[PDB]
Amino acid sequence: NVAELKKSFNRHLHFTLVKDRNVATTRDYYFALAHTVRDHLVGRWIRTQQHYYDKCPKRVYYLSLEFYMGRTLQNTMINLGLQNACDEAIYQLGLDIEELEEIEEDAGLGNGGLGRLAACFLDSMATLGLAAYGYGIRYEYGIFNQKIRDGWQVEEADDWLRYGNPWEKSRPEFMLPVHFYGKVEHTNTGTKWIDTQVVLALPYDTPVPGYMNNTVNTMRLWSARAPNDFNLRDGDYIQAVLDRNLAENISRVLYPNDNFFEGKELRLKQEYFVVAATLQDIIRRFKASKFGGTVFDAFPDQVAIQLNDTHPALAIPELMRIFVDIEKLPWSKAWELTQKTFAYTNHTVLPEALERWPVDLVEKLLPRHLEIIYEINQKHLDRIVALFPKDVDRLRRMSLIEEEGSKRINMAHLCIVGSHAVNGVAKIHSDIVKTKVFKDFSELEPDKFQNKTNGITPRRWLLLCNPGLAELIAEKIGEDYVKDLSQLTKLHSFLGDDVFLRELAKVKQENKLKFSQFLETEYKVKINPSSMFDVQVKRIHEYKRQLLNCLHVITMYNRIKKDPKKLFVPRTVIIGGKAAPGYHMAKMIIKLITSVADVVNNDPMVGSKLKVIFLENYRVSLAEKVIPATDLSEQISTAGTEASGTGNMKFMLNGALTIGTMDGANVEMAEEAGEENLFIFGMRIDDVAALDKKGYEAKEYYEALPELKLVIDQIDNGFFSPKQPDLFKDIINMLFYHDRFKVFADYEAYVKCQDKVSQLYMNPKAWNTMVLKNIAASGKFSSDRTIKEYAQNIWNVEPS
Amino acid sequence: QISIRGIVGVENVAELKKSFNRHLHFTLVKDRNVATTRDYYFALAHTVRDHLVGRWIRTQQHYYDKCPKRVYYLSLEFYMGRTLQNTMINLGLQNACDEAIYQLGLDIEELEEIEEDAGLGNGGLGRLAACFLDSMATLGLAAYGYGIRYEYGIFNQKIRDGWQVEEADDWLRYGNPWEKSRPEFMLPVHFYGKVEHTNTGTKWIDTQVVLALPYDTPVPGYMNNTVNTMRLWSARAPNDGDYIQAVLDRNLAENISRVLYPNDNFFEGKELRLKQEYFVVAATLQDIIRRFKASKFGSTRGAGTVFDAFPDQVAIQLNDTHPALAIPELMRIFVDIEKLPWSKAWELTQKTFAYTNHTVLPEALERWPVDLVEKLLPRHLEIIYEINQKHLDRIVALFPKDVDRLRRMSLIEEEGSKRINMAHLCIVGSHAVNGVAKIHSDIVKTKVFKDFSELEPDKFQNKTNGITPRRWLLLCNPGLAELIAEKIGEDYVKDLSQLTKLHSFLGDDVFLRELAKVKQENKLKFSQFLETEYKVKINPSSMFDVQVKRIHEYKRQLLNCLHVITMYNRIKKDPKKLFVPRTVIIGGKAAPGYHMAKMIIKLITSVADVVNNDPMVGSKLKVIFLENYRVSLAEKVIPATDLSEQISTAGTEASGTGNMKFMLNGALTIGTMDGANVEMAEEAGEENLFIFGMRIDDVAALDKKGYEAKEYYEALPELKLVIDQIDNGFFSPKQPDLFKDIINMLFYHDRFKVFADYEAYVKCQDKVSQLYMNPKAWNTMVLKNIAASGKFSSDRTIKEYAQNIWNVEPS
Ligand SMILES: Cc1cccc(Cl)c1NC(=O)Nc1cc2ccccc2cc1C(=O)N[C@H](C(=O)O)c1ccccc1
Ligand SMILES: Cc1cccc(Cl)c1NC(=O)Nc1cc2ccccc2cc1C(=O)N[C@H](C(=O)O)c1ccccc1
Ligand SMILES: *Cc1c(COP(=O)(O)O)cnc(C)c1O
Ligand SMILES: *Cc1c(COP(=O)(O)O)cnc(C)c1O
Ligand SMILES: CC(=O)N[C@@H]1O[C@H](CO)[C@@H](O)[C@H](O)[C@H]1O
Ligand SMILES: CC(=O)N[C@@H]1O[C@H](CO)[C@@H](O)[C@H](O)[C@H]1O
Ligand SMILES: Cn1c(=O)c2c(ncn2C)n(C)c1=O
Ligand SMILES: Cn1c(=O)c2c(ncn2C)n(C)c1=O
Repeated sequence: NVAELKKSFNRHLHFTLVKDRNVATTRDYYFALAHTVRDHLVGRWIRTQQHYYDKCPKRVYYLSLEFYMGRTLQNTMINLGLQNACDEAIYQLGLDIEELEEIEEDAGLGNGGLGRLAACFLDSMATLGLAAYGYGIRYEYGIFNQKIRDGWQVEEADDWLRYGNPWEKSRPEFMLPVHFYGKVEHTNTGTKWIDTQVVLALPYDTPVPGYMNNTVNTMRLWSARAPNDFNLRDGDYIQAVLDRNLAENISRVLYPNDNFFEGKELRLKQEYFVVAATLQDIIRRFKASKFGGTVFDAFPDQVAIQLNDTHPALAIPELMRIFVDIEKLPWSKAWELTQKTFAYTNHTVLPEALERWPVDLVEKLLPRHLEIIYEINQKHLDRIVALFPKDVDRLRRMSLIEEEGSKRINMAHLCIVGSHAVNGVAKIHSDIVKTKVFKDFSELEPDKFQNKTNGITPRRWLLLCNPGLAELIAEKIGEDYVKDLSQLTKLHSFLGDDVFLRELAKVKQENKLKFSQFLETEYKVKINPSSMFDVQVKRIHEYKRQLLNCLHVITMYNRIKKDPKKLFVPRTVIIGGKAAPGYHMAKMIIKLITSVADVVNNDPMVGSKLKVIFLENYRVSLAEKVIPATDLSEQISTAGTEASGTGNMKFMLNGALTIGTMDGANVEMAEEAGEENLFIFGMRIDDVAALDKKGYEAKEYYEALPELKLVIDQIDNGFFSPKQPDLFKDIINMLFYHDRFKVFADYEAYVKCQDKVSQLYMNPKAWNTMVLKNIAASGKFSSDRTIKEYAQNIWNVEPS
Repeated sequence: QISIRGIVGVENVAELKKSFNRHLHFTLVKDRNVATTRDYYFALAHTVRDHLVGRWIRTQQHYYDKCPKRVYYLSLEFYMGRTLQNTMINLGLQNACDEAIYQLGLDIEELEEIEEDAGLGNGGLGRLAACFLDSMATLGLAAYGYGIRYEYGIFNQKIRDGWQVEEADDWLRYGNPWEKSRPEFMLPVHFYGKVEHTNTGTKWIDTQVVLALPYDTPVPGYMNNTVNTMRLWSARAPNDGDYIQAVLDRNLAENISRVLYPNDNFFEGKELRLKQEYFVVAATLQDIIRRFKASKFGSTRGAGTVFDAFPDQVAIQLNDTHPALAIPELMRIFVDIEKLPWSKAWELTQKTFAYTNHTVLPEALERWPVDLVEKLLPRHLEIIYEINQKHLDRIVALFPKDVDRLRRMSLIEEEGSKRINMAHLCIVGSHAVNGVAKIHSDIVKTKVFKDFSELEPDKFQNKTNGITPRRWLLLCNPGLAELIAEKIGEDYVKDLSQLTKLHSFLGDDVFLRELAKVKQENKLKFSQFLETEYKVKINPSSMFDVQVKRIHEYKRQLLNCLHVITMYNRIKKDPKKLFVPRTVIIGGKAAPGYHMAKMIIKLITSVADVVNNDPMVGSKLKVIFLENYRVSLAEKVIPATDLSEQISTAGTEASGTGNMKFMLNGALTIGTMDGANVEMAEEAGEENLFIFGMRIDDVAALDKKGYEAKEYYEALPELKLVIDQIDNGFFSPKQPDLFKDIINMLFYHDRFKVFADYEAYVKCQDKVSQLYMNPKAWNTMVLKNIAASGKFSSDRTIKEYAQNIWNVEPS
């Protein structure tokens, strides 16, 4: 097999890259290897499509505006069982596979957790043999490349397709028209949506290999193209051709907002674009099937469509439009079938994230969908009036339309009424969703609302990113854990095995040494090998409280400066993440962190006790490097704000201990591992509510806590910005008068908890014993467990 | 060519079938149960490209190892057409691929018809570049084509309510299996900014950057081991406000390579066009210099790289003035970047460049406003001014008392808005200037650039155009190619002058019938196409009378239309009188902004409607406006043609190349003594062409006298009738005034003297009809045309450029 891989590599270099080795580039070698690897899954890819056609399993369609896929080469090698043989083949060719792997651009087609969940799910669904396709947009530009210039974030275009993508296949044959604008006529042959502008949707297919099985599923991503046909309704010829750019702009760039709604028309076009192309494709495949007594009675027995957040909410009225206006089904039948087809996953309760589209905007762009939405709402409110004749406010609360001045469509409400199942993403969150946020809806339909706790794939997030740990675990308990991560509980038998604990520590140490080389190469800071790696990587947000971590960094710095001879447990503090470009406070927080880092790293009285890195361009491939090197994972969102989290799970699986609040899935991590094996601190959700009731006065904490006062005064008075002493005035103002996330209220408990972490870190046996308990309890957080639950309780499909 | 018989030939076919199936599977990722005809086309295309990779690599190695002098053909246009069949033929793989595809149960014609034209040109100029690439590869020259990878080539033409409409030519929609992107050779191109004159010298600063990403297409020689390269540049925004809008605004940089300017023989001074011209020049020159420095002739001294040997290792041909900015750009690189003394840099520049002039029509001449150039390319304006100053200083020295000569010879047109005469820039910056046919090159030398050729009497040359006999005989007319080979062997393909051996069959009635049979087969096949696309019943015994070329006043499709109406009126006047039946086909694109050309199309379609539907005419006369004329369609209609219409006003068509294609493929020519028509008459004998009308001196005499169109209208009853019908609404009854603009032009503003050639043209046409009634005489004349067409091989043309301009040797 090694010999044939080398032969295949050389054939691709020659015929595919059209290069003699004398003038080949590193990129050429990457592409030759990529093609060699892709070739190994084509047979199963084709045979999987045949199998689904032949056997007609119910299909699952995961519809998302985001797929945060990272790099594909190593993941594909691992899932096909080819990694070791490819490593050896490339070595024999006089190359280094790790160098080739670094050439590949991330498919950064998402913002954070939501998009990464979609990615993990694809992997899990393929590994479980489900007839599942991911449907999304092939953005020409993904999440921006982040650079730091003078300590500030600057954005560069993520031109990930510049040199091509060997992991996609365009299928222009399957191109479909999407309509916009136009007008509606209610004719005696049905409602017609006419005089529209057309944009074509060209699909690109990327293979999704199951881990060591026969399944290769598909991620189909749509790209926007201008139509070619002359219309009699049709100026400068050259400008007309250039203006084709306007249609093509629909798939140009991912909106870089994490947990934040921006009601831009282009974003609405993206949402409808993906929905319209996807539903047409699904219906085409259904009609071509052996199920293709009218045509669509079997549709929800053959089709499940999962809505990833409310971003593809328009799928609901689009399916109704197709059923009623095109296929001529009665409204009642169409609506029955629609509800049985769709399920909706809610990912946040933060109000700034909620999608509320102005009715005037929807009327202009999608007049027929607005009609359909108004009719869904009418039939919905008619029911509520029937059940609660007197409750006028309940009608207001439950309407899909918010009438308060500027009328807006509540897309979450649309998703709830149009779906048979609604789930949150962690127990704490799903409860809030059910019993608070959508109380009025769950009361009327109790069985609709569910929980499906998030998860992560142990292929990318253990086998790939941490082969040392994966190997060590395999050596002790075999490799069944890869496909059933609950098998990690067997590691509990090795508590008290001191040789094993040393082996476990050595794996972490090797990871840290490797990541330290990266850090020294990229940042030219000298890393203390014996320091605790204290890491907070996630999107920059007020709710995630990178700011709270920064206060702790400054607290540590001041303690060292005040007592230089005192025992200090050394740390490398790493904070990274992107800020949404329009998010002013997040950008200020990045500048604060880089400003602190500059002072701390260059103070000769501090030296190797404490180094601070703002980790630039945080993304999936970089997550894979830092996570395995981490000792302490920071998961410190205000209680009630992080729906689940998944970075938390990645760190747990990779041998880090967690400092965190009782928020999102942190709560379930504590349940699985034991609360005493996490560093839990701070206000619980009820404590936060009590402070809201009483009223939050940040000044009181600043006055009462001397260490906080010095930290805040330093920030406020130019200690970290001597050339611009008032630089951080907006942060200070926010902290004292507009802090929705109560940073000062958790500061004391946070610092005391951090003190306990440092104490435990001085005791390697105790530390590593606690680590083992975390790894051994991490099995619940496999996305294979998550997908099995969706399959059984939402989609009604069986792993195969 | 590769055998399909015996042990080895069976294996050749077997390997091709295996490769096809491998590509369908691994490349297209399709089970045959779901494969489309397009999938099969791509699987074959990939297979065929695989078969030239070895030679392509070994060609590059050979040029590196032996360092022959390289020829770089720099053009804004490469009108390449389809590549699959051309490549199969040149590699000797057509028979084997045909057999493989047949054994797979597929129709290779259907697969071939899937391919989009690479329509990256407007007409003759762009197609000449394409023929040249084929010939340069066939002759083993170390030659690359350099151009722009337009996302959209020449628009697709449709006819709606009788008018041209344009659709975007989205030729890359399904991908291009021929090209290979080369990311690592990306180069920056600079725009705007300003010039700083400092202690360290002149710097061009504060510029905007656009990246140029090259894509390589293989250019296989006919039956040799050479595969040359066509490198086409694509514009990208650099890597490095509303964030979203900043990302969308990257479209502005990428717009530089978005679309081919669809003007044929017409200058439109648009800023985007100037950007295109600089883009291709800047990326190309950087790439050429990089290759030179990497070569065995690359060496460094105290200043750095010695460029002394540069013009011994590099020739750059400027296809028209479109890449004229190459001259000041090479000077900019030499002087500003490499720090060469101006004098030395200018000497090297002149020895490197040669310029081909393609037209003397004034509306075609590039004259860029200096203010536009100052804005976009401020350093190039400075360099152009300095070239002009030193140029005029020499003229002052030689002709101290001739002030008007300075005005005439300046690169700058000073009157009103100052403009740069790009032709003048090309002449002074080049060591050789050539026109494209004897008559044209003489006008260029002795009239248009008289002041320059007097000063430098050896600079000016002629290189008569040619066409490749691969695409334009072997490929498009296999029936004729086979017949010729049966009679005289297959050595004509590489030495087309061997066609004179066909004179052995003068008076051989068996051969003359064979020639007619080939034409008839072509006509029947093409008639099937016409009846599928058009509501017409084609008379299979009719003469196919064809005028296909871009729509222009100078090319006089309008004159042809007057003859069509004349024929119609004769039939109506005397329905029982004998009439030699014709199918009149006129085709070509109009530039979208060219009002008169668009009116002429509408006239032709309006006439067609009347003629085709008049029951008194019936099968005597049918008229077709052939839509979307382009290279692949030219390959179909040309071999089906009996009479080739080449009727430009004397002095206006620099050469023409359609004329040559028709001659090679067994049509007789009706034409004026213009461009290469004059040379076709020389080769075949003037008595074997239907030559008519004013010659160039007659046109000059009429200009001097003053042209009064109404005199012809009053003197020629048949013309009067035609014009009155057009003017009065006979061809536009629902809109009687529709053709007012055509009538006004013809009477008061006709620079091309349509009425002045009408009488001679119609009389000449009468002679054609008479000959067509005598198949033996007709086909005897055809034989004499085919037999004399050897001069018009572009292999002959390229050998002359090689010897007399580039100083390179066929290998
Ligand atoms: C087939 C082909 C066509 C165009 C360009 C390339 Cl890069 C390729 N591939 C390729 O293999 N090129 C060469 C192979 C060689 C093999 C042995 C010895 C020399 C070789 C040179 C090339 C080659 O194309 N070199 C390019 C060039 O001549 O354009 C060279 C390389 C680096 C900088 C400048 C030019
Ligand atoms: C690997 C792959 C992934 C996605 C799409 C395709 Cl077209 C391919 N290639 C492919 O060969 N697909 C199929 C092969 C089959 C072989 C035997 C029997 C049935 C097969 C079906 C497919 C296939 O993908 N068909 C598509 C589909 O299921 O998406 C089908 C075809 C035409 C209209 C609608 C759907
Ligand atoms: C896992 C992951 C996330 C989500 O992290 P959280 O801490 O749960 O917000 C975001 N970005 C990347 C690149 C990830 O891999
Ligand atoms: C050969 C050719 C031309 C040039 O034709 P002329 O009659 O010489 O102007 C123009 N267009 C196409 C498609 C051609 O093949
Ligand atoms: C709208 C949005 O991006 N929500 C995010 O979704 C992911 C995946 O469910 C959660 O882990 C995270 O807590 C939450 O902030
Ligand atoms: C500017 C331009 O396109 N000129 C054209 O060039 C071709 C190629 O030489 C000639 O055959 C033709 O007569 C001439 O009109
Ligand atoms: C105020 N604000 C923003 O303005 C913002 C954002 N994310 C993106 N943007 C622009 N978030 C989370 C936010 O709170
Ligand atoms: C007047 N005119 C035009 O306007 C024109 C053209 N070709 C393109 N355009 C726009 N020609 C040849 C022309 O003579």
